[PDB]
Amino acid sequence: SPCPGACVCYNEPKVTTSCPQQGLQAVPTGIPASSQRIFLHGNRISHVPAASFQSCRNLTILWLHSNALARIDAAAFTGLTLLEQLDLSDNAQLHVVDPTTFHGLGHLHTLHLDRCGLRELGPGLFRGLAALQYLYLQDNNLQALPDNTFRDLGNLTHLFLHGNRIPSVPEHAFRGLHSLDRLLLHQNHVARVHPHAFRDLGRLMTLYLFANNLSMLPAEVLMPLRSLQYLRLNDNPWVCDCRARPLWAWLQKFRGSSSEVPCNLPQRLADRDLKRLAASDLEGCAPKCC
Ligand SMILES: *[C@@H]1O[C@H](CO)[C@@H](O)[C@H](O)[C@H]1NC(C)=O
Ligand SMILES: *[C@@H]1O[C@H](CO)[C@@H](O)[C@H](O)[C@H]1NC(C)=O
Ligand SMILES: *[C@@H]1O[C@H](CO)[C@@H](O)[C@H](O)[C@H]1NC(C)=O
Ligand SMILES: [Cl-]
Repeated sequence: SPCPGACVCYNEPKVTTSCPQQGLQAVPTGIPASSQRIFLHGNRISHVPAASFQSCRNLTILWLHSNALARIDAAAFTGLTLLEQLDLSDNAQLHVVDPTTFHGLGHLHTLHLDRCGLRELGPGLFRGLAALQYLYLQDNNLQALPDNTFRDLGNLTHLFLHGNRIPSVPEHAFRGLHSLDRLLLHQNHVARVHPHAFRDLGRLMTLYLFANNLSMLPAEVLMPLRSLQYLRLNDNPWVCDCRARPLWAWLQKFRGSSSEVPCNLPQRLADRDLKRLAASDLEGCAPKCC
């Protein structure tokens, strides 16, 4: 078992093939089949062809971040049934992941897809990832959150979606995420949230929605959040008239930690906080009650 190229090969704590920041233009040939950790980060790999690591049956960790990934083959990860961590982040020119790329990775615990320029989450992309706990999708180019996108992710605790261009939250965007603990949707273009979009998020404790385009929010959308303890809503154009009364009422009973809910309109209440207003301030109009 010769160590490929200028890689560093060692056995403890796990059999590791480390070849970082060597300017590699492709996955090196001859990676030992006993590899449990493969570090190919910081190079210049542009493609990941099919069965690139099929001999590493015991592969549990694979890092490909900070490369030049422009295309990943659909069968790139064939035979990696024991893969627990996959890192593809900091490849801002990836743009699109084939929807079959992650199939069969039933032991995957964490998946780093942040800063990959992702344009869309095609159907079936996260199918079958029943073990996944951490999913990093922030700092991409996402323009929609299709329904059932995380339907099989019953063990997901952390979903990072901030830093995209998501325009709204449909009803089934977060179906199945029963174990979800942290959900980060800030720094997007979220303008509306379906009243039942957070139906399965009864175990959620942190919800970040600041820096969006929310002008109102029906109190129904927060009602399923029985476990919530941190809520961010600042940097949104809140309308503080009759339409904000339900959100106002829910916030009066919230025992957790919440950010400012700054009023954008009317100018009389400019940058006042909704939770600190009186009910008499929320009368008249400036749909719904109007
Ligand atoms: C994976 O590990 C098992 C037991 O640790 C070993 O028998 C097997 O040969 C390994 N697979 C390789 C080296 O491809
Ligand atoms: C999901 O989590 C539960 C409890 O943490 C665990 O028993 C189960 O095996 C996990 N799912 C998978 C596919 O490992
Ligand atoms: C917010 O939504 C309004 C429509 O209600 C639209 O005119 C405006 O351009 C949006 N702003 C951003 C930053 O998305
Ligand atoms: Cl590690």
